[PDB]
Amino acid sequence: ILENLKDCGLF
Amino acid sequence: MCGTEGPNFYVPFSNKTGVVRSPFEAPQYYLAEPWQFSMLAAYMFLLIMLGFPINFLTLYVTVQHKKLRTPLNYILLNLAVADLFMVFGDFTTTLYTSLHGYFVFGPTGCNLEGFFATLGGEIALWSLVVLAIERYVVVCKPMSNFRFGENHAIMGVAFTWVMALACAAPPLVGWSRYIPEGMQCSCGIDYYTPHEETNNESFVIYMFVVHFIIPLIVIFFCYGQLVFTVKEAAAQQQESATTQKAEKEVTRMVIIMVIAFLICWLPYAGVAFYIFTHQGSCFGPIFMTIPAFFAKTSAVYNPVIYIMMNKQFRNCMVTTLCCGKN
Ligand SMILES: *[C@@H]1O[C@H](CO)[C@@H](O[C@@H]2O[C@H](CO)[C@@H](O[C@@H]3O[C@H](CO)[C@@H](O)[C@H](O[C@H]4O[C@H](CO)[C@@H](O)[C@H](O)[C@@H]4O)[C@@H]3O)[C@H](O)[C@H]2NC(C)=O)[C@H](O)[C@H]1NC(C)=O
Ligand SMILES: CCCCCCCCO[C@@H]1O[C@H](CO)[C@@H](O)[C@H](O)[C@H]1O
Ligand SMILES: *C(=O)CCCCCCCCCCCCCCC
Repeated sequence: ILENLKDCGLF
Repeated sequence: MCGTEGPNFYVPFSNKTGVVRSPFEAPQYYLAEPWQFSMLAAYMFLLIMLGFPINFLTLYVTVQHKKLRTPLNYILLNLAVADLFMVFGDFTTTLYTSLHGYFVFGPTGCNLEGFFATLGGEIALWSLVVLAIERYVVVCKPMSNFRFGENHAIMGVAFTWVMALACAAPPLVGWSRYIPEGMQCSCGIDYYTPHEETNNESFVIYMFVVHFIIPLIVIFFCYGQLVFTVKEAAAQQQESATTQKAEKEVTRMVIIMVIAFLICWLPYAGVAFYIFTHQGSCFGPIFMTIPAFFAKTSAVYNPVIYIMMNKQFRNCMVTTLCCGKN
């Protein structure tokens, strides 16, 4: 998920 | 009987002494000492001084960094513009009128200043909702084979404007009204007065449900699912320390986002509710000023949580503030 988490500015 | 009333207002003070004046006409220094009007102005000063740089910098830095203009950031930008409306249409106007001790722009100045002040914080509110929906959609993959892109990001933005007009526009037309509130230096929706001519009561319910409960539910569900999806993934992933870190920061962040939303709309909710079910009772000008103190400061803490604490935004900001290098 880290890829989508990065996109969302969450991680 | 707790206050004195007029064609366009309600002053939270008794006229039994004959001292009460139109908030559109003369100073309110019987509602509160003048230094308290200064303090209110001092507070408005703080929020502009902090609210403007940090929100404007957001727009500016987006202009300078290509990696920032992406569909998922569109709503974050919308939050910044929303905050700016709050800063100019609300905070400065209030700085100005507070220094007169009354709302010097009159009934039409009240409508305008009230409309923009309301439009701003409502766009900001629904922005926080839309953001959550998107993050839910993108991270939780609830739809199969669906990829979020430019055309969805536009609608999300547009949807917050339709929602915000669905809130701010009606009092201009006779469903509720805008009137000076609190110390009567600033105008807002009349949720506290049972003014039957404008149907204030059916509006405060519709406000409470559509513009509070819906947002609260959506934001809890969406972020709830996320802290689920991410905790699930880490438990199935434990050989990855990075996936472990991620699930830890995303949770902390969701706690901050959720607490922050409450600190902003709960006082306005708790007070609107209490007045509705407390109707015989008397509510002072400063007390009505409190839930407003809370909702307005969001124009500062929201972009700190949602922008400065966002890794990508913060970096570009440190680059830009640091004169291009670092
Ligand atoms: C808070 O309470 C005060 C006191 O009740 C109230 O202020 C009063 O308002 C009336 C206006 O409605 C003022 O009446 C005027 O007084 C002066 C005399 O000094 C005259 O200019 C006026 O005379 C005209 O009107 C009269 C009838 O309306 C006629 O008799 C006359 O022939 C003229 O047509 C008028 O009498 C009054 O002076 C003030 N009093 C004070 C102390 O300010 C105020 O309106 C209340 N606050 C709110 C928000 O309503
Ligand atoms: C930062 C912007 C400050 C703008 C000007 C504020 C001016 C307040 O102005 C004062 O209001 C009084 C009533 O309260 C009047 O009696 C005074 O005559 C008037 O000078
Ligand atoms: C490019 O490298 C410029 C770098 C240094 C910027 C230093 C800025 C310090 C700002 C301190 C706070 C100033 C405003 C205080 C207002 C009350």
